[PDB]
Amino acid sequence: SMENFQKVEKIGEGTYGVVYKARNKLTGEVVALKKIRLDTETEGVPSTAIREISLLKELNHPNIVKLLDVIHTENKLYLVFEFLHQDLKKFMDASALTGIPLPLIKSYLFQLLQGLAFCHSHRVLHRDLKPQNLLINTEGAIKLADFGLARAFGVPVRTYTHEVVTLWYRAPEILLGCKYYSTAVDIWSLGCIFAEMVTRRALFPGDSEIDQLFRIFRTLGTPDEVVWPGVTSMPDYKPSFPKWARQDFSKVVPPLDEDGRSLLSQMLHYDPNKRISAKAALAHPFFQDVTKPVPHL
Amino acid sequence: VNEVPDYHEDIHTYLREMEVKCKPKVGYMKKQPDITNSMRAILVDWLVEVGEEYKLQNETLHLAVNYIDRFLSSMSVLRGKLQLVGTAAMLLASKFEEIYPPEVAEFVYITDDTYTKKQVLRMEHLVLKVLTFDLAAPTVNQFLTQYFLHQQPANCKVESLAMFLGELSLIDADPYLKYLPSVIAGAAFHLALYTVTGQSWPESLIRKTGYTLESLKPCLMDLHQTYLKAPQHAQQSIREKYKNSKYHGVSLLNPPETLNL
Ligand SMILES: N#CCNS(=O)(=O)c1ccc(Nc2ncc(Br)c(Nc3cccc(F)c3C(N)=O)n2)cc1
Repeated sequence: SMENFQKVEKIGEGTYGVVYKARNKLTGEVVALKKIRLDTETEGVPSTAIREISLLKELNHPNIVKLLDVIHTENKLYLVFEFLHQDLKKFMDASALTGIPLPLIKSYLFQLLQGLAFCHSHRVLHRDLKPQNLLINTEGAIKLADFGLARAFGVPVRTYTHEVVTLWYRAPEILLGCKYYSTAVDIWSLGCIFAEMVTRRALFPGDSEIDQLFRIFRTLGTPDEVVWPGVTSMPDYKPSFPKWARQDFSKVVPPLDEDGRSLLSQMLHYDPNKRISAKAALAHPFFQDVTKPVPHL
Repeated sequence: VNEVPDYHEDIHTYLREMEVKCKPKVGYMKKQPDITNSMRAILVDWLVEVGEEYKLQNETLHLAVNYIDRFLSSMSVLRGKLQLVGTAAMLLASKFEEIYPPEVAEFVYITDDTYTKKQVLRMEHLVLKVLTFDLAAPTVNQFLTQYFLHQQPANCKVESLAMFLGELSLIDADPYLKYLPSVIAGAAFHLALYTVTGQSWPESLIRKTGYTLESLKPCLMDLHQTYLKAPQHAQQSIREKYKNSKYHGVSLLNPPETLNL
């Protein structure tokens, strides 16, 4: 089927492989590709692509990118997705001066929570939530993308890969080297993005693991046994960590209302056992007046 | 919360659906000209040896067996190539489930250079095409790990013996292809519970799954016969694997003479 496509341009590079904007010559459908130069005398089909395809064939949801076809030749591999108009990071950059209106931020967060709740209800961890992987269209919708780092988990989870999350959106339990990690990490990511949507700048733009930890501490206070039981026993925990006091969120996220501050506090909770679930977050009072405004690229 | 409860139910329900779609054809071995159930049992025993050799997860072995069964349901394969299939599947599951999957060279090595790296990669390609990339299949292990949470005070021996029986069910295509993974998991759990503690399939699991002891009875009978005949079975790698203290050596426990069902 791969002679049936006109490459229009290169969009960017994702978790793995190159992404092109292309058009179907027979149906006119505009789609996005994902090209993976496979190889021979190598490891073959990468695990990222395997996981992405296998999991996206199961995840049919309005707020999750629809995978239309997989064109599987012996030399290369092509994934075909619905084409979305923009990613969240360019939209933030274009809005770094005017800002995203509160109704639009609320609608985007609501949709993201719906998608993540679907993913978690289908035993899938995304593990790479960030603005580059959040795509928007001209009709006000937003979708989760690029499950290359995603993986299907099981009931009581076992030890998974540790070197998994974009640094700025990595949950504290990962930075501290906890043995078991779960849905909570994804929630954490959205939290950061939520803040990054209001302030229009990264909440915890760390340049190293320790810097990320220290920024999280300076913003939310250095965790102890009270707020997070067991923190002192984790492998990468140090009692020599500086003890910062918790900042009132009224200073962390100024433009946010009382309900929004409550939701953000529940999303950035230290104890993953305590952190709000996406399903529970959908019922927060913050979303009682939810709408679906238009972004206007 | 590491036993994620807020989405707990949904996941189970979803698996109960998915296990129906990934089911291979029950009588596919009857349509295969060159292979038999015994050859498949030898392949699965070798896969157990491989998983223990590279210290792979049990879920990986279960996924590999599921892939092999689903592939052989629609593709006729000669015996001289059977291992290749069983290799590629074991590779794919390793890429899907394992953090550090063994590299292709190691899989070629464990075949004793029976096949080439090119052959293994091309068989991986073919298996992916045949299975339409539906590799996230529910396993007996995935249901066992959920059934374990309903234990009145948990027992290491019960868990190890249930996992042992679940792995044993993989060897014999006849008759264990008749039963769904959830049913096999329930039967193994009840058998281990009755063997160690004498307790029965708990009410909480009846409410959760909808399976009753009467419904599990046929799988219980088949699995009990398999458990009783295990020492005499031609394939023994699972018993050797479960001799170790890692599974508390539950393989050498005395099975009950009757189930009083
Ligand atoms: N210039 C500029 C900066 N990029 S952008 O904001 O203009 C813009 C980015 C993406 C799209 N469309 C689109 N539709 C479906 C998919 Br699938 C998809 N994939 C990706 C594309 C690029 C990078 C990625 F990481 C992915 C990914 N995560 O897979 N992209 C449109 C505009």
